[PDB]
Amino acid sequence: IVEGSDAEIGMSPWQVMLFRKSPQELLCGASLISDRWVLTAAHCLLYPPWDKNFTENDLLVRIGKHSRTRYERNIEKISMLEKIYIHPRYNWRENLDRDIALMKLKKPVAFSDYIHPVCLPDRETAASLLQAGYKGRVTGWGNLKETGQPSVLQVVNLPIVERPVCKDSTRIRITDNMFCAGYKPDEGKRGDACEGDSGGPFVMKSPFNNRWYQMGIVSWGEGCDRDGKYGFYTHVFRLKKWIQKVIDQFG
Amino acid sequence: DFEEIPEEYLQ
Amino acid sequence: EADCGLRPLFEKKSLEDKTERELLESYI
Ligand SMILES: CC[C@@H](C(=O)NCc1ccc(C(=N)N)cc1)N(C)C(=O)[C@@H](Cc1ccccc1)NS(=O)(=O)Cc1ccccc1
Ligand SMILES: *[C@@H]1O[C@H](CO)[C@@H](O)[C@H](O)[C@H]1NC(C)=O
Ligand code: NA
Ligand code: NA
Repeated sequence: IVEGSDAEIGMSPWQVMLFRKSPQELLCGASLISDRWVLTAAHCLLYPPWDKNFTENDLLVRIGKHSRTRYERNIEKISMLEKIYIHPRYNWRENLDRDIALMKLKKPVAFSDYIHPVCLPDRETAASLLQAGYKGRVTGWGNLKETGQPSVLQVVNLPIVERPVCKDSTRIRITDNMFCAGYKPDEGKRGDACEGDSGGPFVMKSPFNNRWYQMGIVSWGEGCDRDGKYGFYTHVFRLKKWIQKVIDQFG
Repeated sequence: DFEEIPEEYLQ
Repeated sequence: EADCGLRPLFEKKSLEDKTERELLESYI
């Protein structure tokens, strides 16, 4: 996260760290959506241009974390993966269309002060909140600058951007399964996700029922926090039918 | 750069 | 889950975090 700040304790109890077993390193962010299901970006698991194709046994999920590198004894919980599910129409060849994947845990994780699932949006909440100017929140342990690394989880609030502005900011083909967020050059304020934040959640707090909903997944961006560029996020509601299909079939 | 995690999670 | 999106250390004890008001103010 670039130009964000340290998270408060328990601020984002759905935040998950995707952790590579060997070598031990941060792979991606992710989010807890039930006691056995974790949501992330497909490109965290599968991205052939970078020779990335992880299997279940390659990875661990670390939940309840604050510190990036510490083993947070008596606080974090570490889960093994039973199965990865990548969207069948995930487009890694072109523009990361449908950049979404689910991971089923081998055992349920116990909820605590530090570990708690985020809601997924239904149609009405999505329609109400996914509006240009409305701000969401992005969290992660990714890089602090495009070109070091944070001691603890970082947070930044960013406004959703009008779709024509998103489109005009890039040569990449944008789809309805994406939205973009961030400040404009004229707006002064800054901030963006970056490398290592991928798969993490873009959340919004509904003013109707005061619950946090995950509207987006950190997906892609040209550099990090560049003037005139924006962060792009997987549109979670647009892909919720796939999410529900997988959980209904395999959960 | 990361603290070692308990062996039980690597088995 | 029925309890989703309510944080133990914030919503559950009616405490706000330091910047959630920024979000609310944007929801016009
Ligand atoms: C998975 C590939 C992806 C990527 O690196 N995504 C991670 C990412 C997430 C968020 C942000 C951001 N919000 N600024 C940037 C990158 N990627 C190549 C990019 O984003 C590409 C554009 C692209 C999009 C879709 C298909 C192909 C190319 N831009 S890029 O500038 O190459 C990504 C990057 C950023 C900083 C440092 C190193 C690399
Ligand atoms: C990724 O890995 C699996 C098995 O290791 C393989 O079958 C598949 O063809 C690879 N490439 C993909 C899904 O693009
Ligand atoms: Na364009
Ligand atoms: Na920018």
